[PDB]
Amino acid sequence: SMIDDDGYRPNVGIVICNRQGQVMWARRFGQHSWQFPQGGINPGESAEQAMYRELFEEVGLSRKDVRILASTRNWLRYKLPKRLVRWPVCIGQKQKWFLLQLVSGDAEINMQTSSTPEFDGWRWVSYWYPVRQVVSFKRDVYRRVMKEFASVVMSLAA
Ligand SMILES: O=c1ccn([C@@H]2O[C@H](COP(=O)(O)OP(=O)(O)OP(=O)(O)O)[C@@H](O)[C@H]2O)c(=O)[nH]1
Ligand SMILES: O=c1ccn([C@@H]2O[C@H](COP(=O)(O)OP(=O)(O)OP(=O)(O)O)[C@@H](O)[C@H]2O)c(=O)[nH]1
Repeated sequence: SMIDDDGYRPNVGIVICNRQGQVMWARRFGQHSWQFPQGGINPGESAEQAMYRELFEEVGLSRKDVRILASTRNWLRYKLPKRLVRWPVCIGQKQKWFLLQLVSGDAEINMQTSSTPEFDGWRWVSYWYPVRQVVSFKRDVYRRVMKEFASVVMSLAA
């Protein structure tokens, strides 16, 4: 996307859950690190629109395959490690996060459709597992996101 005047790129992140207290966890393409889906917001896109485009392009899913259960209100920001900034200069991302319930079958997910996929593939993990597993500079964002979505996902699991 296009960087704001503080140097942050607008982005959306997706927490997809099932009814078993689990969330969809995906391996970064060609790496050993894992994360939730996230993608940039293009000019002329709302955050919800950008979320559905990421959902289709990197997870293979339709609006019809999910239901939106929650979203974060205002931006959550993280800064890139200084060594990973590339010289507007982008120093990090500002993110809007969505909680989706998967209602179609697991087999509807297709993460291989892009010529350079965001992900190799995915698995179900326990709800809080992402917070300690994501790369360290995203941990503060992930903690706040999972703390905000926790009550909804746990209700589904009861
Ligand atoms: O299916 C898997 C499981 C784990 N991994 C990779 O293995 C790494 C370690 O995997 P884990 O952190 O899940 O388990 P652990 O037994 O090593 O540690 P504890 O939490 O139980 O103390 C993870 O951080 C991930 O990079 C995979 O790539 N795929
Ligand atoms: O687990 C991780 C995640 C990210 N990184 C490193 O941090 C950099 C920024 O990682 P980001 O997740 O902020 O963005 P991205 O480059 O993967 O792509 P977009 O969401 O912007 O479309 C990545 O390019 C990678 O080098 C890691 O080393 N490990």
